[PDB]
Amino acid sequence: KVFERCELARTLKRLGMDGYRGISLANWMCLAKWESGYNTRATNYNAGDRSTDYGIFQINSRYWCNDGKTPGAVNACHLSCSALLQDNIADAVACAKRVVRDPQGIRAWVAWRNRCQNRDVRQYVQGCGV
Repeated sequence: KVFERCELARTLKRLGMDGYRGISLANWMCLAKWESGYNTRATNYNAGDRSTDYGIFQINSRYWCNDGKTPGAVNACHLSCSALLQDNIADAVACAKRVVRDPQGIRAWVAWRNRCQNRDVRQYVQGCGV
């Protein structure tokens, strides 16, 4: 499913993402926007290293979920990468919380550095009641 902006913001808030390890809801929103356009079903294959990015946060198979076909990979979220393509994003949010428990936090995603870091991200949550 492709979330509407404010619908997603409220969905993430209910799931405990607001301020999780220091990360505001607007930063999570900016991440989802630029990674996937708020799209849970998106996959993107990285020909360079044979990994794939999954779902609304485009979480990578090399480190975070198992898809069986990424060489040398581990599965730190202990999930099939299939779980990251559901309309319900509970598992994707649990896995995003796992990513940012590591030292880099939200810097783990390069698109966040490019598109969100050091920017005014208030617009992503404007009017959403969050």
